[PDB]
Amino acid sequence: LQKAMMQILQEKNRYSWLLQEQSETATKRRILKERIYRLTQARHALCQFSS
Amino acid sequence: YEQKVRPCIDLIDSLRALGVEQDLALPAIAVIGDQSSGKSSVLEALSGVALPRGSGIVTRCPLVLKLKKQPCEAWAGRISYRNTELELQDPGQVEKEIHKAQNVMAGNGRGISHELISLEITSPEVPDLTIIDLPGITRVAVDNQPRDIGLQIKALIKKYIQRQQTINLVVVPCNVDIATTEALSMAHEVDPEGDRTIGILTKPDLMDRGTEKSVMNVVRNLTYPLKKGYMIVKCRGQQEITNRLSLAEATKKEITFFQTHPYFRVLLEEGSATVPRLAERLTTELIMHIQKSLPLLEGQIRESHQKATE
Repeated sequence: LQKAMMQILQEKNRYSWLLQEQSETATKRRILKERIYRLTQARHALCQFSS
Repeated sequence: YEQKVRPCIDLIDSLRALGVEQDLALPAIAVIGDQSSGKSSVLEALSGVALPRGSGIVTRCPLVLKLKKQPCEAWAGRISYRNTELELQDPGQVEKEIHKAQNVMAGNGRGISHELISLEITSPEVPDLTIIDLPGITRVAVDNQPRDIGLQIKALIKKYIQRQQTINLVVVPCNVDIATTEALSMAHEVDPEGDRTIGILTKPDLMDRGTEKSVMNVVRNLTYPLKKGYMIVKCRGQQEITNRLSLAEATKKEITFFQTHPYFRVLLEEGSATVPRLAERLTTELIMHIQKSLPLLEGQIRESHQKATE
């Protein structure tokens, strides 16, 4: 099986179809990136207030 | 046979109005190309009237071109997204109205908007089929925007084209490389075989020199990855579009041009046949995508009852 999955890699045109977009998880990945970033720099600003 | 395949199409049309536009793997003919490639000019030769060439104008929002064929005298109408059914009366009045629609739907020109418009023509002279015109990939900044508008178009397109029963119709100027062309890269991500991708040729009126002729020889023997091959659409003179001379005359003026020059005669007959069949080819593909999809359509709907009811 292991050796067989390395056979898949040999084509160089299939990369974008093998990766095919869901695409609403991907649509949400940008929003979550922000929201956790925003909660970080919120936790940071507050951390400095009490310190 | 001819009669009974009509209301099978009219089911999908019924679905796309009444039912959910999201998720569902709905049969659908999708047009891909860049703003100034003239992907609008194909549908104008295809139906007679559609959105003006003007100063660089293409659609800024998904434009549903419903074509219906019946014996009595022609009519036009468009359904607005605000729940308004508009009678334009004769199909000569169509260009004036649609240009207004686009301009409104996109926020007074902003370049992107994903709100549908649904246009219908019923006439005796049009093939009866439904094509969906996605916004054409602009290569320059739309108005003063903080965008990036062409990226936003790509994102709209990828969502439509990725579904199974979506037919991918790609529009390539004959002297430009197909392989190079952004539309075919985009459709290669959702179709690497060339199975539901169709290539339609435009602008045969700028081939002057033999560099052009060498590209024509190459698409003849088809080294590009298309398995449904290629079709040649005559893109219609500045007088014809301006005065609106009939599609029964245009059938004669399109067919005449290709037959008389032998090189075009050759490209045409190799690609399909001497009498163009694009509409009857699209109708064939449409109906073959529909009648394999009836158990799968029955099952998505049935499933989404249970997901949203929980």
